[PDB]
Amino acid sequence: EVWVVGMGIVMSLIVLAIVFGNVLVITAIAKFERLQTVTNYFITSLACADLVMGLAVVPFGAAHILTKTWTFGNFWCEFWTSIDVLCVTASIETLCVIAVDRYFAITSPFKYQSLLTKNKARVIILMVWIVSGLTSFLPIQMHWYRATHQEAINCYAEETCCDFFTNQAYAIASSIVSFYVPLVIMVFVYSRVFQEAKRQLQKIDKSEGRFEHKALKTLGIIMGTFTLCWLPFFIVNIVHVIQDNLIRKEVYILLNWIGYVNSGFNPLIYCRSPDFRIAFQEL
Amino acid sequence: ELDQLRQEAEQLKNQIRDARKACADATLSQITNNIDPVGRIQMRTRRTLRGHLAKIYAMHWGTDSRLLVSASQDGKLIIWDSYTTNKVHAIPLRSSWVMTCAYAPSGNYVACGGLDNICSIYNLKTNVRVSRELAGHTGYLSCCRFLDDNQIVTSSGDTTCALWDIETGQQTTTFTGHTGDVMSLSLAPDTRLFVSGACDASAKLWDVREGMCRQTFTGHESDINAICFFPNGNAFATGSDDATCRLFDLRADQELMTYSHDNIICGITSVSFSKSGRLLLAGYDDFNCNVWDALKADRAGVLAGHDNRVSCLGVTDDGMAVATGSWDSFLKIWN
Amino acid sequence: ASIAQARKLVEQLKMEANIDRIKVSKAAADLMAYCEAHAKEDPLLTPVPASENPFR
Amino acid sequence: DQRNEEKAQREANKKIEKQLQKDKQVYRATHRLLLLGAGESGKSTIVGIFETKFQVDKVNFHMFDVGGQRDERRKWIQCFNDVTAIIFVVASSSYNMRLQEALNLFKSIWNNRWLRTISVILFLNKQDLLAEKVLASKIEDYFPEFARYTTPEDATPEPEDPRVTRAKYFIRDEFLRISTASGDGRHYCYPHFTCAVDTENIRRVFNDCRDIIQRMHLRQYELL
Ligand SMILES: Nc1nc2c(ncn2[C@@H]2O[C@H](COP(=O)(O)OP(=O)(O)OP(=O)(O)O)[C@@H](O)[C@H]2O)c(=O)[nH]1
Ligand SMILES: CN[C@@H]1CCc2c(ccc(O)c2O)[C@H]1O
Repeated sequence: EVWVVGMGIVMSLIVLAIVFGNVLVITAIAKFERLQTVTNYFITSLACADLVMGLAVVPFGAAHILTKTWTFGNFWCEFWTSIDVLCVTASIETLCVIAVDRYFAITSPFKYQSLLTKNKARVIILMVWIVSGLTSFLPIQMHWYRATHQEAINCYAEETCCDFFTNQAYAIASSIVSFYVPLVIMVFVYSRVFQEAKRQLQKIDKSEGRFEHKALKTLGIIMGTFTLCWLPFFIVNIVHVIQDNLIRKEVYILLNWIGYVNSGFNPLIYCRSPDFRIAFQEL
Repeated sequence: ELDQLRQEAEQLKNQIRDARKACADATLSQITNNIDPVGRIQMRTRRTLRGHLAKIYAMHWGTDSRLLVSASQDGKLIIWDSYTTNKVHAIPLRSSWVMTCAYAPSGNYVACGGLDNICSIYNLKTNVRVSRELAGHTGYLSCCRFLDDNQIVTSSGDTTCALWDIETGQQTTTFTGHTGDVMSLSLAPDTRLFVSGACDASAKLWDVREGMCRQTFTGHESDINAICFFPNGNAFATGSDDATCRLFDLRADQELMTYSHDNIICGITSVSFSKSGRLLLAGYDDFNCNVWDALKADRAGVLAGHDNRVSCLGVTDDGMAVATGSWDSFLKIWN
Repeated sequence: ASIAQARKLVEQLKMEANIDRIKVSKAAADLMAYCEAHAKEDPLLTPVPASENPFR
Repeated sequence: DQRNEEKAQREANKKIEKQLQKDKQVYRATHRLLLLGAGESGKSTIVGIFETKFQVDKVNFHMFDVGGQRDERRKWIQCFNDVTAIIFVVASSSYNMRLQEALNLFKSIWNNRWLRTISVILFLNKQDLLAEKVLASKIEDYFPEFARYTTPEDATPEPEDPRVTRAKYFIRDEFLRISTASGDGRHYCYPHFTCAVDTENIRRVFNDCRDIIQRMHLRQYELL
């Protein structure tokens, strides 16, 4: 059971950390009335989404891939697929909203307080969540996404297999809604932020010269991990459906699993402020 | 001749110092050692008050241990009700910069003065409305207290203290003699004598009736930021910027105890006694509050939980609860 | 001028020097006697019954 | 009966809360700045406490004066730790008549514990009359050698003898030498050349304050 022995800790290790990196963040946010701010509500929503994803879909997927047999009902399997899609598509628009908020804060400093209020944050969060849900429950509870070929029909007929088989149109709508659209906005936002930071540094250098790695590192640690984690999945998802007999199931599930670990790096990336670390040290 | 006067001054000052030293029979610590210690005291927050926009500067309890007033940097007075933790009044101000609060013994008037050289008085029972305003100081006010329902005593930054009259609005007795700024004052229960601590490391005791200084104390080494008066009426404890609280004595005319810990080098901003006179509660700049012991100089509890520094303190008339005012725009009621 | 201010202080110190002083032992004894006598009605020092506290 | 009395007590809390909520936005919108300077520096002409209000491009500024009194030891500074920016007004006209006191005051303000985070904006008022003093008493006669000082080429001479420009540059660098050491990157100093002839100096104040806020926000998110 050498393969079996290994995956068991590794699947096991990922589940504990993801809940651990979620429950600690949420309890640190809730316990202290200082950490709370408009710029913390989005982080709270992202932490909640990561927590529910890591507490719902990871163990079920690990059990399905290890046992090689789905012992639950077809309806529960469809629910598992829908909740996985919901969490995946809700753990990206939150990052996009965070980027937009940072862009407004940096580029327009005077009107930042008036533009954003505690009432508008709830509206934005609800809008993001409902947009994510309209492509997770509405098209999955009904049969709009079903394939046509014989293998898919046979698998849906049987009550022992759960393999994601989908029509060509759904693949390009869900991928566009979830990944491609929330990428260009973030790229433009970070380009403008970097331009502003460079302008400020050039301004100060001329004024106080005689008497940057930091920005590059800060932008890299934010962009590189995200693009490395979520780029290959959202290109294989479209190339495997545009044409067949190109991508095997093993690489597909491997990329799907490698995309899941991104939700655990958010606590170590978006909570590096000293005020955030003070709560961690206290607890 | 100035030189002659200075030599005469040394001769007198030296005479006094020797006279004061001759009466030091035994230190108060020496006699008080067989008293059973109080022990560790732990107090938990009961109520939390919110609604201010900026930091809180001062507060003053009511005469019935029910209502309390407080002024914030934004320039608003809020009269709370700790039993039902709800606001009652919200008084706008002409000037945003304020530093003082007061409450009448009859619970009818509230006064507050700030950076401007103006002291204002409001009438709570009648809508809120300015009744009288007092002017004549050339420096910022620092502390005001109602001696009665018809006269107020205040201390400004002009190294002076005055006892105003409400009906006429003019000074009736002016106290002089200090060198640096005056920072705080307190009134004795009989409303006969009051003390004040200046910035020249000197605390003086005045007389309300006659209007002249009586005694001087010079035990500290830096500025004095707070002062409190013992319930008995024969003692008073101060607070300086060198993390030291000293308990003087009016009859003996010298200090008796000094409280200091080697692990703190911060300042002190608020000092108050309890009803029994056994516990001395003080506030620091280390984001928390401390509890001392008057007769043993032994710490018996640490009060923490404030996001910013503590700049206010108060104890109810019946000794039921203690409240702290901080810069985090939050009030707490401890018990 | 400054001489006048010195006279004003020169007179003041002398007045604050002709007072009667009591031994520290008697003052300390009175202080501790008062503190011990009124140590049975302080809610802060002695925890009162739970039903008595209005805040509870 | 008791229920009736309490219910009204509920009504009073609600009305006040509605007003505090209404006033919170007004409080948060405004930006405040302190004006400080030595005597005879022209602060009064430029403007006890005199609070002045003005609007520039839908931005609210509340300029709170400090007042005038001989106070070597200042204790009201703790009350001004939330100020967005501190205006400093100093005059170079007093160099032979004295700036050194103003420089000492600036050094004392910069190193204050309660003012570690707040930046300082400096105005070189009375610069118009400096030309007459410099050209037909000289700075080089003083212990700091004006003659030995090498005029930097970075400064652009506005439309023009070199002596007055060199004197202005040296006096300007005198304050920056003090300021740059203790800044540590948390707060900076903004030099500027001003005079009563300048019809609008607000544009300069606006550009300085916006840059201050932008730099503070950039430093908050670990980008600078
Ligand atoms: N020659 C000249 N005089 C000026 C200029 N700007 C202001 N002054 C004058 O300089 C003098 C000093 O400034 P004031 O406005 O009097 O300042 P102040 O009275 O010391 O101000 P406070 O410190 O608030 O008391 C005034 O008489 C101004 O009119 C200028 O550009 N040129
Ligand atoms: C089982 N995991 C699924 C598989 C494919 C897929 C996901 C998420 C969003 C999509 O638009 C998809 O097409 C993944 O969460």
